[PDB]
Amino acid sequence: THVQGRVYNFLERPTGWKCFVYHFAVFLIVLVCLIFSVLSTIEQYAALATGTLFWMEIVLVVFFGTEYVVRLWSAGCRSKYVGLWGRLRFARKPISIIDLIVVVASMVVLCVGSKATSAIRGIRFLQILRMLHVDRQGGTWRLLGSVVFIHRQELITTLYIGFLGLIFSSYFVYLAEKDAVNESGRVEFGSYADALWWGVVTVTTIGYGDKVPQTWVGKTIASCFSVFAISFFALPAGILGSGFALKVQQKQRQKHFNRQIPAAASLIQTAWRCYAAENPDSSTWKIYILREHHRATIKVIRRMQYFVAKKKFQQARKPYDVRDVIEQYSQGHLNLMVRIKELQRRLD
Amino acid sequence: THVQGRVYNFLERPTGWKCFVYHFAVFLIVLVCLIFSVLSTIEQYAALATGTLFWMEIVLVVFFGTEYVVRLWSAGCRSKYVGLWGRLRFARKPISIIDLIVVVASMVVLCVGSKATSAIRGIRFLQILRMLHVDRQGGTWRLLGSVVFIHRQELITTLYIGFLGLIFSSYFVYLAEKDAVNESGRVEFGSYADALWWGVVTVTTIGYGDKVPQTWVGKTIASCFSVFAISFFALPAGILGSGFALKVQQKQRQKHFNRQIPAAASLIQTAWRCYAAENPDSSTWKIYILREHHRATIKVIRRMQYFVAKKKFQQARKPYDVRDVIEQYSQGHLNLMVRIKELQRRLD
Amino acid sequence: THVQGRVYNFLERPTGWKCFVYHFAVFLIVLVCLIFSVLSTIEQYAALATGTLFWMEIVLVVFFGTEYVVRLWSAGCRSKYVGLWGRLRFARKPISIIDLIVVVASMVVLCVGSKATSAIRGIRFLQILRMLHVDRQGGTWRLLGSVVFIHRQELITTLYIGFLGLIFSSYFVYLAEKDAVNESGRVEFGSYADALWWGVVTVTTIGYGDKVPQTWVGKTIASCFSVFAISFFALPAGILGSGFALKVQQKQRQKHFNRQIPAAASLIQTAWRCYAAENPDSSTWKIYILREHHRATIKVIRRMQYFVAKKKFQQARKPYDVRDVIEQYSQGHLNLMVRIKELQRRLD
Amino acid sequence: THVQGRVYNFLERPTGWKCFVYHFAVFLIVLVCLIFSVLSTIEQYAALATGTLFWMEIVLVVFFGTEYVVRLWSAGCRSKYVGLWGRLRFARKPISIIDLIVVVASMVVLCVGSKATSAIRGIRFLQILRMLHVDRQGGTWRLLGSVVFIHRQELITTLYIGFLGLIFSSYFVYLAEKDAVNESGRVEFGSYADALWWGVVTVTTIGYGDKVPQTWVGKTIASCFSVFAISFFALPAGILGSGFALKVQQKQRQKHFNRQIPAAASLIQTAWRCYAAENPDSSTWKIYILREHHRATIKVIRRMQYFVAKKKFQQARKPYDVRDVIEQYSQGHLNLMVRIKELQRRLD
Amino acid sequence: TEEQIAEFKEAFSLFDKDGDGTITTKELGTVMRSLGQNPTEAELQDMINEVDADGNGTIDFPEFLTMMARKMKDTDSEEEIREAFRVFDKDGNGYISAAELRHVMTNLGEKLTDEEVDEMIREADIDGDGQVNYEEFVQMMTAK
Amino acid sequence: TEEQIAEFKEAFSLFDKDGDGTITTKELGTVMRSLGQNPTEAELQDMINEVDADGNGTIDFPEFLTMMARKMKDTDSEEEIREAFRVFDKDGNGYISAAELRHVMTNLGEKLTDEEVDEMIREADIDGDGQVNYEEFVQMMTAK
Amino acid sequence: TEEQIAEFKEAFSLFDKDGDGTITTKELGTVMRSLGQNPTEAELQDMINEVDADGNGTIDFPEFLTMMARKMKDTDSEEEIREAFRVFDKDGNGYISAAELRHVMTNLGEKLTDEEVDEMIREADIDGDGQVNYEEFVQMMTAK
Amino acid sequence: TEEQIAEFKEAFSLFDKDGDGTITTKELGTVMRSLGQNPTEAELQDMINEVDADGNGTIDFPEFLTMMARKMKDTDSEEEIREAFRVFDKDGNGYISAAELRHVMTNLGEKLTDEEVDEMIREADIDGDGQVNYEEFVQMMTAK
Repeated sequence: THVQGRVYNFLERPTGWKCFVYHFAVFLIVLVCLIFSVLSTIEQYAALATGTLFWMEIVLVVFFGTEYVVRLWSAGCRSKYVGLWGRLRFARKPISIIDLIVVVASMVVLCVGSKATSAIRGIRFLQILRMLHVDRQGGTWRLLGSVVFIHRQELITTLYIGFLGLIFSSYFVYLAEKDAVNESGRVEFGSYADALWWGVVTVTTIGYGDKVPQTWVGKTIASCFSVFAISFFALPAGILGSGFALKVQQKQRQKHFNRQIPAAASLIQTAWRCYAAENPDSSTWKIYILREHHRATIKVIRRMQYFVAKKKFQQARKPYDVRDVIEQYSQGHLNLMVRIKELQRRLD
Repeated sequence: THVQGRVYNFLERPTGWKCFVYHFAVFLIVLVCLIFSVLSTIEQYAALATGTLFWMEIVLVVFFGTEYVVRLWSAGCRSKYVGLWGRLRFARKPISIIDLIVVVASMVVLCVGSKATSAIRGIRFLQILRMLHVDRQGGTWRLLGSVVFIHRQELITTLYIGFLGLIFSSYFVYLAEKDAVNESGRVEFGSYADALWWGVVTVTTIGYGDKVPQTWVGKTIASCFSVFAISFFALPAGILGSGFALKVQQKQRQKHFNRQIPAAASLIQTAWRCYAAENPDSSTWKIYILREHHRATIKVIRRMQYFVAKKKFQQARKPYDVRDVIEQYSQGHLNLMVRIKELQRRLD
Repeated sequence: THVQGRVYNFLERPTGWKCFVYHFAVFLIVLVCLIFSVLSTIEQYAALATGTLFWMEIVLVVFFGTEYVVRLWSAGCRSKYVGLWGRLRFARKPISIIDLIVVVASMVVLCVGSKATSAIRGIRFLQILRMLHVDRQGGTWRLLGSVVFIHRQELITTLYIGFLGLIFSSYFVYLAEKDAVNESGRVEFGSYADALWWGVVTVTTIGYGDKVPQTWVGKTIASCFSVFAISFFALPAGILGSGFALKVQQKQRQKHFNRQIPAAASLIQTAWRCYAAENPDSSTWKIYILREHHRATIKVIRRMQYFVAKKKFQQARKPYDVRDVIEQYSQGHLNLMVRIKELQRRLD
Repeated sequence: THVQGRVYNFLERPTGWKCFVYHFAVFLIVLVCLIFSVLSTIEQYAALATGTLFWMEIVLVVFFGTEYVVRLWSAGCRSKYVGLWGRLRFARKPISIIDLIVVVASMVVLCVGSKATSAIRGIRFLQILRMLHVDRQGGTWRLLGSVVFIHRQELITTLYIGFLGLIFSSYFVYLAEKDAVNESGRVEFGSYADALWWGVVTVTTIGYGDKVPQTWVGKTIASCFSVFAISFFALPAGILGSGFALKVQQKQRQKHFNRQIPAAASLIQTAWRCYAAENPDSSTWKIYILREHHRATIKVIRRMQYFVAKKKFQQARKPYDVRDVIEQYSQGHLNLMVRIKELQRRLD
Repeated sequence: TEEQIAEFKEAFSLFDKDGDGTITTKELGTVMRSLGQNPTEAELQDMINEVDADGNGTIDFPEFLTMMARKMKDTDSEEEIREAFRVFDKDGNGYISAAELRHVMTNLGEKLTDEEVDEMIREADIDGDGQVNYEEFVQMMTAK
Repeated sequence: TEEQIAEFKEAFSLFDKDGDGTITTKELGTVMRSLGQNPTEAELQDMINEVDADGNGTIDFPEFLTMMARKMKDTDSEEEIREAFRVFDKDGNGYISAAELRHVMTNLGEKLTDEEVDEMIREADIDGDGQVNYEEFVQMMTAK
Repeated sequence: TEEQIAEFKEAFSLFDKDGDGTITTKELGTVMRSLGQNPTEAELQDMINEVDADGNGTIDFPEFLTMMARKMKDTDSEEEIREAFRVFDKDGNGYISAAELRHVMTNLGEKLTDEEVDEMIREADIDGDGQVNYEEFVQMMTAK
Repeated sequence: TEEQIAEFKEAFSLFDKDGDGTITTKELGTVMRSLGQNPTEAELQDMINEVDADGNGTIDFPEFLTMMARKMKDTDSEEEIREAFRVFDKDGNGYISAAELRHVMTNLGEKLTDEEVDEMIREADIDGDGQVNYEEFVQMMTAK
């Protein structure tokens, strides 16, 4: 059981030079796969090629089917998925669907597609789908989704405006140039849709050069609109950039936390004790040493302390704040003035 | 009255899957509108098309006129616009003008433009103007305007410099290349205006490819100028990006505030009491238990407390600051040394 | 004298709609200037044009000479430049040189260049040089220079690397493609310099399209190098963007300061008193109420307090810091424990 | 010995106008080198050129060999590399390898390559390799590497996704357009690899214009994919930009530190004393004034204090934190309540 | 404004009670204690720091006249009070409940006299489902 | 819910002990001291600030019923406790050692009675190498 | 500089009053109290922290000579004082009013003796509408 | 390691002086005062917080053995001390003056006995212009 745990850890959250390198190695092998498969259309070597290629494809799909299943059974350490139904639920994860489809597709298409047009049109699909697994870690994907969800408003707005102005400037241009004829004899801006394409090609700094306005009015609008809205278009890149760099910075601060430990122990023991309360015969009474009314009030105080620890723990995870400082200082000061009245009074 | 309030809320500030989806749905319908209207120029189907299109346009404009008016009468919950004159003022809002014009334009042009060149040249204008409503929320627009207004200086400067350098480098280039002839027999850089266009096309990383310098002197200036000023040109994108991400971060901090509540209650009651003061016969005197001079001084102290609460409340909205900490700590320390002299003295 | 002060302020640091608008207006006038001057080459109207243009140019240069000199004499409020030599030094400013050259150039070239090739080749130079004054404020230019100077290191590095990689990838490409012939019959990559140009055109996302590699080896290097180093190339835009947004944020915090006032008053009076000390007969002795040794020690203590106020004032300008908090708190705590020993002892 | 130290400092970490200028000067000289070497292919001047060029190259390589060796022997001030073996290790540095190879390459190729194809194909390599030394400072390179290493995750992810989407959209396009024929008679999208190239050319806003889709389906995919993923592609520029600007800001805060001094002195003397402890006969016993058991316990307490100073010093380098504030305040408050019980008790 | 500044000097004399021309925290605390109020010292310091512009810690007579000059019926102060009403406003429509306002005014902050609240409630048109337009209150108490 | 609110008024009467309707820090401290607990004052203030929603500093009966209404067997509270278990979890697989849990429960935080821990350990299936699935505990103590 | 350091040792001996070579906060407070000044302890600590560079809390004689060496007529100190004048400068033209300066010097901060201000005002050319160029003061008091 | 842990239990018994197994701030302060040291209480708390890993505030014997196990002759501690030497290093070449080190060791921080410094100086090869390679000291005192 220990070995499966090590193996699953090795596959899922591996570190050290050999492990990452192992994956790198399998990436070199799939490279050789592509080299030979594309060399198969070169006739000087199509003899060697036809031998090593039909082989190679099956070698891959077999090996991958194996590593997959190895992974799935060794994945029993996670309590969610330990056990049979556990693996079934485990399969519920996305990347499970991913490698599942990759291997089964390769399976069916190399079992029947061997002896056939859409078969090869699918075999390229497979060479594509197989490389998906190279990252394999899932925690930070959430980070991305987070930042996006936070800034959804701006992005939405910017996109709206830019796309819009595209639309408009396109209209004016189309009306401006729908009469000119290219020097090569044709008319560039046939319909509004042409100009629209041209626009979007422009506004994003691509500049194909297939469609260019002729009359100074056109060049004018192009210039103004481009120079203006282009910056709006490139904003989400800048935004997200700064977003990540910021959030990263804060996380890098969060690394330091320790207060989580005792808060955790507390919260735990509180909640367990609370549950244990529901048994009037439990041992928690040994604290107090018949109890006609003390029961209910006890439940109260216990729940109270529980809530305290709960919230406080949530705080035991969040960075310190001028809030905390202000609060605790004011409090300590208060307690202090209290003690002053205590000794003033004592002197009374 | 309650139902209109719910309906207005549903239209203006809606949430949940059905509402946003409702709008999404109307967006799919206007899609079908465009599909059929553009299919109307395809002759295999122009028979079906001519039937569903003349219909569709009117279906839209009718439905929209309805939803608009529904909105406007149900919008009576906002006290500003409750009542007749209230709706009239309500109409004073921009988006009111927006949907007003859209629907009335469609109205007139489909009442008279049916049986006609500028009519269709307007019908495209309408297909454009109708999609404007897809966002519909106004709070954050202010955010945008804010950030711009804050950074107006930089943007202005950067734009100035880049545009300028464009001008100059254009001059030198024009003088450099106004003699060369393209290999296709023409002369690219006819006048300075040509080179200017070329410049602006370049400096913004479009690169159409219609106009390219020939002599190494030209290529030189192009290279230097481009590589240098281009970064300046793309700066406002980066700036605004970081601006939003920052301001967003701070707002995200502001979310937590609670001290606003009692400060509000105070400020309120202060101001009301102050107003109530102007009545010498009011009940506020019941506080004090004939009052020949206490009246004026009372007005003073009341106004004072009012100002306190006012400012303080404004603070009850702004994030904590090392300022607050320093101040309150120093104060508490001061009070403390006071109390020390109090007990030192008592021992005297 | 008061009017000149108002006028200088109006010209230099003006606000309100009329002033900025005034400048806007003169900008519309110079627009009409350009309109007529370029319409002068249109023969249908060259008659009207030849009348309003030769006039217009002189109208401008005359008006500008006037406003300039008006500015220079009214600029006497600034104590640096009040007086004759003051204006002479005042002239020492850059923008003084600027408008000086603009007006004198227009003067000489329209006095002699009227009745001539390089004259018009200069007249375009003038239309250019005249628009320089549209911003006119100098404080923030420093801001720009600051941020640059701060980040000089990074920029320098990034530029180095990108330019470098350009160089290298260019070499490999040149060797890759110096043999191919374009489909149009020519050879694109004649010499290494060609490829170099092509490179720099590429690496900055321009994409003219005049020079494109042919052999898959070339396309390969282009792809890799582009996709990689391009981001490095656009970094200074992003950097400076975030730089400004940050520095702006901090400044926006700094707005609040008030402690500067008393610190200023102190520092002032300290320094004056110190200077007044050097007179043994001065009135500062009236503080102390023959003084054989108290003189020197007094000078000491006075200088001391002076330094205190000086530094402290510099701080009276800088935002609060956890440093300040920590320090002053620790101190107050110390004083406190002192007072505790004071009352402990008193009880002794 | 003092002079070598000054010379090494002058070469390695020089400041003032002459030093940086000196290097600037040698950069002007290598410019003249390139001018004459490229003028050597101009026949009007090939006579003067052939005289000054064969000379110039050797002048350079000789001078550089000298400055190099001068540097290497004068570099004895650094204790690591003082002494013979020290210089040998010193050579172990990268830039040592750099200038080593540059000078030896020029040496061999101008000793044998004089009287020859790959010789000149190498001489360009040399003109390239010689300019590498223009920056020469190494501290901040670490900064770069740092920031990259911090953000490796995001960059990796973004790159993954963008490159990927490229792949996919390429597939769909290839299938879309592999049948069309350019108006010039050819078929642009011959194979999938063509479209792939086109893609990558597009997605990075280059826009060569050699390959452009024809069918509206193609233009569609191009538009959508471009406009969407392009922002992802340019993100690392933005990210790193903000990263540097941030880290720079914090460093700029760190400049102020002073507490390092006494903490250092302490940590030093602690550790030395600890080592000196291992000698029972050392003088550290003079502190205490036979010592059968006090020895071991002393070692304990000494090590303890050592660790304290060690950690604390590490802190003596890190910026202040709300952590520090909270801690020390709470402590002082605690000590205070202690002293309150002390005087409460005293009154008992 | 001479009757205004006559009244303001009259009121300043009620605080001064000598020939200083300045008002101390004590010099206001005794006046407030003569009304049976018992304010805190930091309450008085927060009160006094909103009046002076010299930083010295006392209120001179020009500070008194600048405070007494400037108007409550303001552009900003009306919007501040309107933003202050919105904390207790559900759905943000411009209406708050009557009993919610009575529960707030007699409990939160400075607790009001029930006779004060009975006047305050009946100052506005309260019926129509019990909702009240607080901008009617704001126009009333910004009528000055 | 009338028997529920009958029991909640019964329990509120055990804290009130007069006709106030509010519970003070003293009014809870005497109850806790009658059990032999000796809590701190700031402990009581942290306890009381988690119940009220009026900010006044005492617990009214509706605050008591809102506290007593809302459920421990929650969506969030289960995940909070599950995140709390993971501090003491090596390798994060969902298993902690038995003696590690006994060392933690009797030493860290509030130290448990050994009889409490002897019940707590035997509440879950402990064998199988000594590892225990703490989500079994969470389902147990979130069964409510 | 031997007469300079002779005078500086003479002045150091007036603070030392024993053979320590260091100056304590007490050792300066007694000197200041012998002049009838009554400084605070934190005032003395702020005074002393501007002189030492060893952090020990006393002023050695080399710290005394480094303080007494370095010059008030400086590049930076002139600009600091010039920036300090600009707080009281309306319109920033380089001129402040005479009575504004008398109101500031006798009220704000350390309040000046009226004879001191009567000398200070007449140190500069004051007429010409009552405005004074404070850079004339700065050149005067930076003449050293 | 049994003689090592025998010596560590022997040394732990010198601090324990009863059968607790924990070391208190008092329990260390009396030991330090028996040597004539007079440490502060916060000094003892800073001393003790560097040893425990349980947060309870006393040093158990396994905490004692973890402290006594881990080595001064370390990868990091050598670099920390080397970075600590560089504050007093002008030009950063790897050499400090002899009299600068004597002035620092006898004045700054904990002031050294002159006999201690006379041993410390002569521990390294000091001649050659008076400069000393402090990495020679670090290799010496990291020889353990």
